Amino acid sequence: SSAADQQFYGQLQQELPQMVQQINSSDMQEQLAATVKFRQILSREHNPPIDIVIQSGVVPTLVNFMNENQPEMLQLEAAWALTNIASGTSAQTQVVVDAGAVPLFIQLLYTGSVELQEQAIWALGNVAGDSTSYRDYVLQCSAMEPILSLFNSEKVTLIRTATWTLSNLCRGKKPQPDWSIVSKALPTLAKLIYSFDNETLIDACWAISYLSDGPAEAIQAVIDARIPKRLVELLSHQSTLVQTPALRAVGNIVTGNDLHTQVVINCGVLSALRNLLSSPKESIRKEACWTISNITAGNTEQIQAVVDANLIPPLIKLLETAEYKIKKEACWAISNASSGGLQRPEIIRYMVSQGCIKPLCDLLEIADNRIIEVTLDALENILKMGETDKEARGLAINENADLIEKAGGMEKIFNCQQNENDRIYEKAYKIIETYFGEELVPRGSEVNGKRVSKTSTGKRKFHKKSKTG
Amino acid sequence: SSAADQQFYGQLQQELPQMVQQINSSDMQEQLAATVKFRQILSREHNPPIDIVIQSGVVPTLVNFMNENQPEMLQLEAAWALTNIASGTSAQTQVVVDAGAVPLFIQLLYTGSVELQEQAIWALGNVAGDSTSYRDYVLQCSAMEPILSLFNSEKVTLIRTATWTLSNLCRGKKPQPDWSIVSKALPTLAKLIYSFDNETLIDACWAISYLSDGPAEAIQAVIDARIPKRLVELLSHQSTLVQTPALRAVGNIVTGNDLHTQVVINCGVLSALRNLLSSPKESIRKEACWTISNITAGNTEQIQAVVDANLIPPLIKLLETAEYKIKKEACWAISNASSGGLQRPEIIRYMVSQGCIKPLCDLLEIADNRIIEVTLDALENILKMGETDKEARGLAINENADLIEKAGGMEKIFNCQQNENDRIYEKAYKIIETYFGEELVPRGSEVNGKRVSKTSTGKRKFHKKSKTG
Amino acid sequence: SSAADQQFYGQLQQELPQMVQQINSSDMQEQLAATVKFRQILSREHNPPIDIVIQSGVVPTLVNFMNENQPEMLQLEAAWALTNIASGTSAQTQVVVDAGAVPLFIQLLYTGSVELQEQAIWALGNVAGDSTSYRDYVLQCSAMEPILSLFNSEKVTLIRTATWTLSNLCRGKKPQPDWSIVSKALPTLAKLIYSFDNETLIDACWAISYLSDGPAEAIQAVIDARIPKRLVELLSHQSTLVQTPALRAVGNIVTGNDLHTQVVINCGVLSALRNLLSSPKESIRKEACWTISNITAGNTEQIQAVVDANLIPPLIKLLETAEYKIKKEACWAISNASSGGLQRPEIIRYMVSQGCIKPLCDLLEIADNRIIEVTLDALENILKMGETDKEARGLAINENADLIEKAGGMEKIFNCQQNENDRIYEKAYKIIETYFGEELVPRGSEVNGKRVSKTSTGKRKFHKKSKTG
Repeated sequence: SSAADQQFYGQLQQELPQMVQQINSSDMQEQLAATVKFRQILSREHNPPIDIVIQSGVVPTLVNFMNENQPEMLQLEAAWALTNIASGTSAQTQVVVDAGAVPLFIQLLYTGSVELQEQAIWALGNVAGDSTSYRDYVLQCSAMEPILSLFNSEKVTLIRTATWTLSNLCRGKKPQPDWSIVSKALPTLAKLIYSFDNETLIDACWAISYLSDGPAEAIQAVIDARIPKRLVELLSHQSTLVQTPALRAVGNIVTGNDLHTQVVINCGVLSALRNLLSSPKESIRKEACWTISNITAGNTEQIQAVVDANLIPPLIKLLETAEYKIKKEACWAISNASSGGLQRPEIIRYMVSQGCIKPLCDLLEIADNRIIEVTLDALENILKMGETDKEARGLAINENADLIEKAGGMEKIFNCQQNENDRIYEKAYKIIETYFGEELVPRGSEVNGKRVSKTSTGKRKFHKKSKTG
Repeated sequence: SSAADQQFYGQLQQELPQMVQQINSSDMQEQLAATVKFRQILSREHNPPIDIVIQSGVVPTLVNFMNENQPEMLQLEAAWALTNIASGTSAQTQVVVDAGAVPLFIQLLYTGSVELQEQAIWALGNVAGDSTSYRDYVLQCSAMEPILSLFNSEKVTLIRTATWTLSNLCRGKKPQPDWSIVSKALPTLAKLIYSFDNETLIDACWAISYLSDGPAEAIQAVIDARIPKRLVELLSHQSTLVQTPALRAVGNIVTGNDLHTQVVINCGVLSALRNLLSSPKESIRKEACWTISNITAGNTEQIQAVVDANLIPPLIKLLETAEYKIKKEACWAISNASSGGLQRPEIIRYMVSQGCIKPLCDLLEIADNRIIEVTLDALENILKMGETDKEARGLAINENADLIEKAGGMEKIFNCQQNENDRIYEKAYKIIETYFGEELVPRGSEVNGKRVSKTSTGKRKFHKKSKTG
Repeated sequence: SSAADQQFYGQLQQELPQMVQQINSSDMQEQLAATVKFRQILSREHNPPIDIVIQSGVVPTLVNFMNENQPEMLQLEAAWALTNIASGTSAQTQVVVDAGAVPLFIQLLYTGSVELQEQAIWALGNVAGDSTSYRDYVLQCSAMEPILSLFNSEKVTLIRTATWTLSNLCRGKKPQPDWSIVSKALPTLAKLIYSFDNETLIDACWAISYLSDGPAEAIQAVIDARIPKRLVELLSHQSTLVQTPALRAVGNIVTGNDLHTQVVINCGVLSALRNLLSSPKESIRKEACWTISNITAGNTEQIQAVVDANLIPPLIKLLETAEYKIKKEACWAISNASSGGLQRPEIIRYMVSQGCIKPLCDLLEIADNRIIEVTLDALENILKMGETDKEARGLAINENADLIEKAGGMEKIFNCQQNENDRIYEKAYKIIETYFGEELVPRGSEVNGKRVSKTSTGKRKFHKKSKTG
């Protein structure tokens, strides 16, 4: 702590008693000069003395200064002080809500000027931002409709500020906001993602990411408001601060059913995801793969469209060479594709074509047990495709079984039989028993109690030689 | 891919249509010149264009060129082309078997000359090598007896080639080859391990390694053919390419009962194993320890013979300082010896003499849970030997318990009580409870809910001092 | 082995037969000169030839030389030889006890001079030190009362030697010594911790550490003998060789109930523990934290006294930056304090004040599963305190929940849900479900089989901004 900070706190403690007496004067100017000093110390860019101001007893006074009858200069200074107390911890925000401030903020939305409207909508964002409890209380005193009508303003800083506040009102999942109040905001936010103000864009996107993070009826309401096509367009915005909330909202939509998913596909989301796989920022690449995995969990057509978009090769590259955070998402995408791909085998053949098999087995050795199971399940589907393809063509061999051995991947599957987790073990066993059965036959007589080993590892190499000369 | 490869494939696509027309001519020379070009492109040392030749439709023609009535020059060129298609993938090998080639190969064994015999036996090795399915089909068309009678040849390249083919016919475990057909080969292979041709030796050994990798009746049939004594002699062959299949076959024999095991012991296998423990190649050392562990799982006499051969000290060295792959085999050998060694304690006393106790405990901390259990089981037997020795002599202490503490090994046992696996935990507990019970008594009062610790680690050092002066 | 060692063993084997004949002579001088040589070779500072002397058959002779009728010079030389044989292994000690030596040692305590008393009490320490079996046998031949009466000596080397022997008689836990015999020693040891001889101090402390390592009745007997106040004083002895057995004995006392614990608190042990937290030797710091954890497992007053002693900050430092051995003890101390601290929340508030929350979560990722559970349990109590504090004050938020998220600690708790151990998993789950429930709500629709992720990790940062200008 700087010398200025220490000497500031020395000053304030010595000069707070007069400030408290000055804000209590009958002279309206005294009230105002005192309220300005309280606002200035609370506007301190670093370490506002919020708690010192609270225990001085003046928060009820400042809330009264927001009254109907009070001069606008005073309502604004007091609301700005109260805004900053409310930006602090939850306990500091409670002194403001318990003194009655929230209904007076809401009043200022009607009667204040553009500057008063800005301040009161900002304070309400700090209150709503604090907790689900305060967010709902703000909604419970009917803030929504006066907030919406502020968007027929054209002051940019006012719309910028109410957009941020709007996002705190939609934000939260346990519990969620009341849907019949926050849904009213969707026609406004649908227009706000066409703003040219970047900060307005950002908060509009976040607010839509929160509203779409809900059940089917929430996702449908977002599709009905014709929001998805512009969200997909913003996936190509040049700033990641827009990319991120937009990607998140699109990801939420594809947690829906196949109708929800097909909407974002028809507006071109697969092309956007492709180019987000090369984002310089790792959480974008991670979020993109997660999104894609929600799509490859859909229809064979929607799998086919993922393939048509040339998303298979980039997904393999990441699964091979990306940080574990992303590898685990790339594996979910390929494993979901493997699953639904059973009904159109050619999807699995193209995937095996592109070399998915070795990166799948490579990750069995470094993955947590959830990803091991998704990974085993992908290889199992690949083996399943191989076996029905084998019977169809009369083959003597499962060609995918052969590809999984030739990539080193079978001992890795075999070795996941040594897993504490019974699910893993039972799954790994059934893959070996079904497509690599020779690996479970002991090396000699099996009735003398001698060693049981997988027909010992130093097996002969190659079994077919061509005649070169 | 080289410029030559690309320009080759450009050439072939442009000049394949005439080759196809030339092989279909009525003029026998045309047939032959065309068949020679198909053979030459398929004899390409790298990347034979097998699939291009298959989809050209000529495999039925080449199979017909192997007919009874056809000139030998043509049967040979066609069989050599078909040999090389059959050396490819399983799907490429199917085009050859589904066109009828295998019974005509077998025919060529009777009617062909020495060069035709060579080619057809080679093609049959590629077919048999492909899969159990094709191996059995080859056996199912009665190839075995015409193949055997080729060994009254004395062309070295013919015997070399049929020996390799023979090994593919015996090879495979799920399912195994028909035993009443492949057993017919054992009198021949018994003579073939006395060949001076190294490549014939190698394949003879591999074939015997496959036939002996079977139930008791297979192992007995190998002993009856007087094969074991020469297999043990080849353990000292100067090349590891002979050492390896021979060691594997001997290892298979000692998965039998005590009678099977005693045969290889009487022919001097313990001396051979000793000198294979110092093999410069790590898979030999690993296979040797595994072999020995099958022996130390036998009689007290067979344990006694392992000790008599001075195999204990080298097994301890490896268990101490070898790669985990080998350490785990050395531990199985010592742990099996510990188990049967109970009936003649002096075996366990000599083993403890040589310092087996510390390397056993050292590995408890780095082993998978299968090796931990074998390792705990060895130490348990060592403690069991100590306790019956203790009662016999009137001792106040289990001297082996004392040796296991003095080597740091008891806290390692104690700490395996923190094992996810109940078997481990339950086993480790019973060792501590039975031979280190003080380790389970809490440090003070046990009824006040205070801390429970193993009479805290900073115990006093030494408890008996000698009077020096 | 030196040239001297080899040439010594060459000499002894050649010259042992006459020594054996010389010790059997009728001439008393011959007996004595022979007994002196046997004593000198057995007093060898390194590698006494104990076993060679045993198998020579002379141990019965040397035991007879301790008889009533024998000259004192001879009893002393023979007892000193027998002392050194008894300092060896348990099997070597048995030859001495089975020849009758122990009752003659005890006799020499009555009839010998000060030098004979020294020797026989030393030999008895070697016998008692060997095993519980021999320790009890020594007690069973009524050694205790003649040993105690040696402490009215004032020869320092005699008291030094009998103090060490006394500690071997009390030492041992499975089984323990007979309590109605070793308790007789407590009035003597209470005086012996006021000795100025450091070596007497050390063994007195160890002996008391063994006697106090017993049930409640043992701990009470130590408190009744007014031993605790001097043990706490010796915690500030300048040598760690006194610190260690004294700390151990004090630790044993606080495994008692609250009355036992309050005794060491009233004699100032908290100040001593504080300064032992900075001991340069790591086992002292470890033992000190363990001790403290037995105290923080007591009353709210005894927790309050730990806090009053300013032991909280040093315990956090270690939990943060000490070796895992000590971190695990510091965590037990803070977690016990957290538990009983529920009945006086201000203890938990001061602890959270000092920054215990981040070091607690930091260790969830590197701890074995016992320490993870103690650690989770501490955080759970901290969250429990937060929640009853929350309801009391009307807060919208659990401030401790907020502190645990802001320290990175919630994903660590969340991630311990991926634990093989059901206890861990079930505990970690209930913390998340109860105080971080939003973390278990999936990111979108939950009925379409899409991905289930914790409302994806790339959540927005901050949610309340202050108006700076």
